[PDB]
Amino acid sequence: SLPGSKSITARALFLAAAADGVTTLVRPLRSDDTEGFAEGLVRLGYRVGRTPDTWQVDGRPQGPAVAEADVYCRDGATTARFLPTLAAAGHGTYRFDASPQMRRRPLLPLSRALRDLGVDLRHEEAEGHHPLTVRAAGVEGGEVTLDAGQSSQYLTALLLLGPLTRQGLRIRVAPYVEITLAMMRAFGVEVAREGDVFVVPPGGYRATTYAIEPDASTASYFFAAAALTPGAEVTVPGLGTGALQGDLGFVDVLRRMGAEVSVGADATTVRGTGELRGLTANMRDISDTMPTLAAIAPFASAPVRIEDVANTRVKECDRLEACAENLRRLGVRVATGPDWIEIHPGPATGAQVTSYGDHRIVMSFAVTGLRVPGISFDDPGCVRKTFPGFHEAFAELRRG
Ligand SMILES: [K+]
Repeated sequence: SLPGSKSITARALFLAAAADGVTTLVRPLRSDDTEGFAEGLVRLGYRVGRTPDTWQVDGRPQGPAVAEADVYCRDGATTARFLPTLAAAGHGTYRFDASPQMRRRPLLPLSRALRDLGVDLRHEEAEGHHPLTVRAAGVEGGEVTLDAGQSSQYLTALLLLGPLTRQGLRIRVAPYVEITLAMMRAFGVEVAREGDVFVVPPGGYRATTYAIEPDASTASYFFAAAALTPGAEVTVPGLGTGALQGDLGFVDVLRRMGAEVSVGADATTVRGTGELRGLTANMRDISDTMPTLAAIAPFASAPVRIEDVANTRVKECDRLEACAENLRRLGVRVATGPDWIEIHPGPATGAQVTSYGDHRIVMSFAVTGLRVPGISFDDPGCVRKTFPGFHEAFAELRRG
């Protein structure tokens, strides 16, 4: 059972808190950040009930119940940005703080936008940082110009705030934004975009039962393992035809290679057929899964050419070069260009993978290790960047 998407869980917790009615979140990610979010909601006077499978939140359209509170945001970036936003739309006096390490991560574009919008927010130490104090009296709404051309969480916080304002928002400023808008639609709000302005209406949200998708990028490694293994089947419940995450599109590549791929309404099944046919794939819009394909290409029937992936070179490591370097260490011939990589299938020999600290390099070449004995990693712990239990889950897949 693969973990829920962190960024989808974060947005869903905000929506569950802010909506009119009782929202049920199905399979949310349980992390230290989401645990602190839930704890902060309870401190603010929201009712939060939980089982191992579902969280239940009584929405508060007018914000926190308590008139005053001290809220500790722990180490969680979502908690540190979304809870002050929720509180700012309510009515009371709220003193926020974070761990000494999280205090070092400011949120100035968001706090500047809230103050532009009339919120009495005060930074107690440096501008932009926790600790900060919100003397909340709702948000009127209207125009605001956000200067967040970097982190995506600030625009998403303002979008999520919009329906809690009295007049709506006109926010003047990416896959991340389309996911936020689709989730707001599931909670009953349509957002319109006019040029550089997002036009968000007032009137609040409608509570619902909302299932959190498993991380689809994490799912790509388990789908690939099945496509590589004749007769093996992997199903991921919660990734279906209406899925918000673009990286589910990786399975359409696996189908083109000859795997049996069934994308159902509520689940996706990949079954290996023994046929793994070479192809050219434009992976511009699913580029986080480019390494997943590079790592099974040694076993294809013909060259695998991955095109339009300039974006993979400018991650924290050049993932195009890292894939080529590791494939060559395994004995595989590889050619590269400015924005493409071409992998020529043939026998491979185990070696230590140079990860560059990149979680996707480790997870991708783990799949290669199903068929090539003696693959190890210089940095196996870097998978914790997105999936702390990856090595356990993949070991379980191997045994099955
Ligand atoms: K103002």
